[PDB]
Amino acid sequence: GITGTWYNQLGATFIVTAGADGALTGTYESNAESRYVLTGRYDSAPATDGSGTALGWTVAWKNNYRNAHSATTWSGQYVGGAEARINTQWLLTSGTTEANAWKSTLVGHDTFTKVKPS
Amino acid sequence: EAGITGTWYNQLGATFIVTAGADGALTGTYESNAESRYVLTGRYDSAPATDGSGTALGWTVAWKNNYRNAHSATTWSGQYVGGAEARINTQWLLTSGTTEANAWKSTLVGHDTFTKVK
Amino acid sequence: GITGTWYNQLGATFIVTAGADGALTGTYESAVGNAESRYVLTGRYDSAPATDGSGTALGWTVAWKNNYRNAHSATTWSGQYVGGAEARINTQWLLTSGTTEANAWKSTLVGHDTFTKVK
Amino acid sequence: GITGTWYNQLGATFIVTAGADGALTGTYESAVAESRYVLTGRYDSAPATDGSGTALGWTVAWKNNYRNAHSATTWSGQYVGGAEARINTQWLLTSGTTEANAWKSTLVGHDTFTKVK
Repeated sequence: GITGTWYNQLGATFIVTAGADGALTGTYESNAESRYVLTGRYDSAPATDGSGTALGWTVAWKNNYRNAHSATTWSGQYVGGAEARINTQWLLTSGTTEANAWKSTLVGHDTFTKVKPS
Repeated sequence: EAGITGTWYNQLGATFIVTAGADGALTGTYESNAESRYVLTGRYDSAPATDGSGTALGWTVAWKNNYRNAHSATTWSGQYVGGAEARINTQWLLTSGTTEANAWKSTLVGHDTFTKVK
Repeated sequence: GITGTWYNQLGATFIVTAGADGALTGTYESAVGNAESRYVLTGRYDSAPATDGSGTALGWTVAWKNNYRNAHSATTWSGQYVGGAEARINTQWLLTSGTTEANAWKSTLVGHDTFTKVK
Repeated sequence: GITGTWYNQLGATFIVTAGADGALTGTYESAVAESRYVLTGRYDSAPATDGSGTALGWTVAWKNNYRNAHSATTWSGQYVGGAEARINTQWLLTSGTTEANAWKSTLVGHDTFTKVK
C-alpha cells in the first residue's frame, strides 16, 4: 500500500502514512536539518478494473533551520505490484513578487519506490 | 496575520473553505449541496519573506466523498498575494487512476484563481 | 482565424501564420519591441476542426537563442483557438533550460498564457 | 547529435533533422502508415560546452489524411549527448473543446527518447 518509506530518483526520503479517512501525513527529507512536514489526500476506494490509486500531497519548505519560501505539490497515482511505485508529476511554487510570478513555478516528475538510489 | 483563513471562490463557481494554522497547516473543504463537498488539506509558509513576495502554499483534494467517487485527485500549487484584492493564484494537476495502458492520459493540468468575493 | 498578431497578458507579441494543412510559422518578442528580444517560432494546428462548437487545437515552440543572446533554453505553448465573441488563444506552457544532470530537476518552468488580438 | 531517429517506450518513432538554423522538422509515427503525422519545432543551435544539455521543443497536430483527433501535443526538453544520448521531455496535449469543457482540455506528461530502437 501507500503507507511507508519511499525514495525518489534523487535520494529524497518520503515518509508517509495513509489514513483510513483519506489523509496523507508525514515527513519529507531532501538529517533533521533537511527534514520537512507534509500532508495530502488519496482515494481510499479505488476502482477495481486494474486502475491505480489517485493521490496528492504538499511540502512547504520551511522548518526550524531554514526557509526557502516555496512549496511543492505532488499529484499522481500509486501502482501496486511486484515493484510498487508512486508516479507523480509535481509543481514547486516559490513566493515571488508579481513581477517574478511568471517564473514562480517549476514542474517535474518524481518516481518513488522503496529502494534508495546509490 | 497570514490572511489565508476563510472562504475563497474560483472562476467556475467552486468554493474553497480553509483555515491556516500556526504550525503551517491548511485544512478545510472544497465544494460546488452535500453531494458536491470534499475534504482538503495542505501547507503554507508561515514565515514569508518581508521583501514583497507572496506566500507559498499548496493543497490536495481527492474526489471521493460519501456520495460518489471519481477515482481522481487534484493538487493546487501556488501562492497567496495579500492586499485589497487578495487572491490565491494556482496551477493544478488532476490525476485519475488509470491502467498503465492509459497512464499517458491520466493527468490533466490547468490553473485556478481564487478570490474572497464571487 | 488563427493567422494574425496576438498578445499575451504580459504583453509579449506573437505573429503567426497558419498554412494550408496545418503549419504554424512566425516570430515571438517582448513588448519593448527591440530586435535583441525577437525569436523564431514554429508549430502546428488542426486544419479541419469539428463542426459542433469545439475550438481548434494547436501548439508552438521558441528556442531562446537569436543573433544577440543565448539563454540556453526553450518554451513550448499548447492550446486551442476559439472563434467568435472575440477570438482567443488559451495556452499552457513549458520552459526548459539546459542543465547538468545534477540540476535537471530544476530545468523546467510551467505556466499559462492567454492571447487575444488586442493588447 | 540531435539529427536522426528517436524512439520512446510506447512504440512511437520519430525522424528529425536538426537544421543549422535551429529548426526541427520531421515525422512522428504514433504506431509501428495511417499513423504518421508532421512534427516541427526548435532547438538551441549553440549550446554550452560545460556539461549542460541542449534545450529544445516540438509540436504535433493529430490530423493527417486519414484521421483527425482534433488535438495537438507539444514536447519541451533537452538533448543530452554522449555514448548514451537522450532527449528528456515534458509534454502538453490540448484537444479542441467547447468552453464548457475547457477545464478538461489539456493533459500533461513526460517522455524520454533514445537513439537505440
